[PDB]
Amino acid sequence: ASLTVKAYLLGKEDAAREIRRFSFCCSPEPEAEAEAAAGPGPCERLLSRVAALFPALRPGGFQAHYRDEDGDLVAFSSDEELTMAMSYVKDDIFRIYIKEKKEC
Amino acid sequence: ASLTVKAYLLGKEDAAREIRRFSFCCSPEPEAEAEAAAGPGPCERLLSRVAALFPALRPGGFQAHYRDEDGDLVAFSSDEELTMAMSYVKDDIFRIYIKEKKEC
Amino acid sequence: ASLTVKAYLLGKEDAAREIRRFSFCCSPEPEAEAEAAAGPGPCERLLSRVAALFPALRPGGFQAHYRDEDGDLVAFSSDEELTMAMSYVKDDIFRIYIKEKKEC
Amino acid sequence: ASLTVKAYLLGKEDAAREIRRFSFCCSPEPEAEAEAAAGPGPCERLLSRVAALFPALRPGGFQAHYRDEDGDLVAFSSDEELTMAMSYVKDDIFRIYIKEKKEC
Amino acid sequence: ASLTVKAYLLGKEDAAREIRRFSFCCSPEPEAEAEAAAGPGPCERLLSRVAALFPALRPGGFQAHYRDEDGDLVAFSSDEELTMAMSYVKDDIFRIYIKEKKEC
Amino acid sequence: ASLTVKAYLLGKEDAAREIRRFSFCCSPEPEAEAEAAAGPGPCERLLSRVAALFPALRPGGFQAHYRDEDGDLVAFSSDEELTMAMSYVKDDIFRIYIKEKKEC
Amino acid sequence: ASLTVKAYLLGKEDAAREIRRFSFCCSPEPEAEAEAAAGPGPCERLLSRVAALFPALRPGGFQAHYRDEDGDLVAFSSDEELTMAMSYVKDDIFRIYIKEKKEC
Amino acid sequence: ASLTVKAYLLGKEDAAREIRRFSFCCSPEPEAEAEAAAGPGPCERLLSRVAALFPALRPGGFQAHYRDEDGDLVAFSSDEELTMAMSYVKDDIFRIYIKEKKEC
Repeated sequence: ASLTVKAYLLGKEDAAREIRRFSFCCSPEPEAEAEAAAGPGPCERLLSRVAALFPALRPGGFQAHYRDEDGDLVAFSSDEELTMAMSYVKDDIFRIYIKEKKEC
Repeated sequence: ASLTVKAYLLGKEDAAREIRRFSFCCSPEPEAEAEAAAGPGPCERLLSRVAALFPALRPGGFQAHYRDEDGDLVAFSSDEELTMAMSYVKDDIFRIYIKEKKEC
Repeated sequence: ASLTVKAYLLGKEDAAREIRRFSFCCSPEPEAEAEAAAGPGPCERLLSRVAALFPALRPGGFQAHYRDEDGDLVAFSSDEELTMAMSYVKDDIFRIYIKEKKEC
Repeated sequence: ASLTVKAYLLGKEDAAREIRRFSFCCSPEPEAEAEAAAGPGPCERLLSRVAALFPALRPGGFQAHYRDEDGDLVAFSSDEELTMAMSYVKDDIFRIYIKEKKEC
Repeated sequence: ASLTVKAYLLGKEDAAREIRRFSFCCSPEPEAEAEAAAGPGPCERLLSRVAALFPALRPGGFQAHYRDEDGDLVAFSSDEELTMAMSYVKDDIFRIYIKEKKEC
Repeated sequence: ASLTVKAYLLGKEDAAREIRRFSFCCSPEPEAEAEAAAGPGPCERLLSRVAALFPALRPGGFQAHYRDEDGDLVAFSSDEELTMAMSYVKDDIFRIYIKEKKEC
Repeated sequence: ASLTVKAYLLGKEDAAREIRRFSFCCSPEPEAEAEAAAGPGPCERLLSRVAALFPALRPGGFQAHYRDEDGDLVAFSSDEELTMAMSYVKDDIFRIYIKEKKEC
Repeated sequence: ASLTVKAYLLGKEDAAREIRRFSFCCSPEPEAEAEAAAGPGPCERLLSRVAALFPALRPGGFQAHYRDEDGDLVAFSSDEELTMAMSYVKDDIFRIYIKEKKEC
């Protein structure tokens, strides 16, 4: 399941500041034997890869979102919630919206 | 009865600060034999799950609401009152409005 | 006679602080034999149920009101006066206005 | 694989200020023995050549982009991302869009 | 079940031309023995009474409506559909909207 | 599965001429023994009921539609296609759009 | 591979006259043993299903198209050409455009 | 060298009547040993494949063209002239223009 993720980085008034467009492999998985318990999570591997590409942000300091049917930026941080996020993929493009974690 | 709950977290002037959108299983219930008296309540399981998702709040310190026909944020804390709250579900989306418990 | 009571709790400048919206069963009554003299009163059962729902008030320390045709908050504490209060029900919603009993 | 790169240098309101049009040799490679580990990268050789031609910019201080199917200026800085950039070549012209790195 | 019917007679651009406000006795019924099969229908008695009051219309030549939650003038002509019309009564006022049957 | 069908009857420029709003029982079914092969179809029972309510149309001479995500009036006449029509129900309201079968 | 086909039927000035929206199973295939040579073709099964749904056309008398990147209605009739047609699927919707075979 | 050929079939006033868009393998060639003298020619294989796809024409009765820099439909029938035709390929699309051979 080759899945393209188009990571929007949002700015001041929720206008996009930098777009990245990488590829992601959620349903694919490594070798079918346990070298660990079971890897990282599918949302933990996503946020580890969004943090690796953008130079403008550091890992652990950003909140990834998506747009639902109402147009609202629904956040996601879990991997049982990333599966609800990915039911909104249009063609193969999973558009996420990155916002940084400021003061309050 | 798969039931989607869209938890709005309200801010200063009752504007939404963070939206979460999980799923909830009120009318479904576990195995039909008593390992306890009867579980937690259907409102106790709801507020235990709203507190588990949001990192910005801690359990026991938030008041969940809903909008009635007048547009007012009617609160609910009981499970005989959650059944009156859930007669306002539109499609399958049960929109609740979370407010934190401050000083006075 | 299923009758919905929307209990407004008034605040500083008679602005509503918490709304509750329960259901009430005035004209319905229990089994048609005397286990007591005749229960509590229909206003005594109302004020016992308004005190049970709100955590912010304690029983015996609040004055329930209603709005008449002039817009004035007419109080009621009797059960021969609750019958005059309930001649202002609009659809099935009996809006009462709760005020607490302070110093003077 | 002779590949023409048409380097647009963008200005104030993303209008082109200077166009350069050089040639690039991504899939071609030098002698088939290791005088080093493996050269520079195919994106490192591209940005070293865009910086060599334009007198108006200095190396390390510009962000190269491309247009995707949505019309958005998707940036690229990696060489596993330059391979996704180059799947948008039209005839043999790989149009990149240069933007300088200002204050914030 | 005393039920007030406020019959709006609509005009050119669906503006009310004459309002009548009578009373109606749907759930009440005559003597509990069959002098006929079972009377007229509860919608047949309604349209026979709307035609009796208005001098501007003649029976069989008008279409009675109601407003649903969307604001649309939903028509009704059956008595299994009048029961769905009467689930929109607000206090005890059942507002119907009369339109005459013209050419096409 | 109580399911409300709001039958729009379209006019000249696809503007609604008469709206009907009945109820429909697709997934419910009669007694669990065969008095026939298996009844009519779930789309055959729907179009038999839309034709029964509207006086302005006669059975066999109308095409029922629905709106998909693109806003287009997708027609349906089969009962393996009515199941795809009914995946667009919003709350419990299944809005169909009736058009009559004219010359060409 | 569940694949939705949205069959536009074109009219006089290539404006759509009737839209159908069925589902298609190209890459899925029946039991893995030969009851025949190898079924019909994947384009022969498509045109047999488009002809089965539309009442306005008869099989063998219509030309199915698709839109390429230029906006042109490229026809297809082969099954080595249907595989080039299906590289333009957007989400899972394979929009074909039906035109009938008239005089000349 | 995968090469896409978009075969326009021209009509009365040189307006396109049917477009076909197949793929062609000019510079690729079969096994590197002589089962014949040397196959057909690269223009003979092209015109044998254009005649195989279009049902509206028969082989030997059509003239394939291309557009040069002046906008003129330059014909080609040789395979030392097809190599001059294919120096006008834009991305990988080799647009030819088919005209049938009528009376005079």
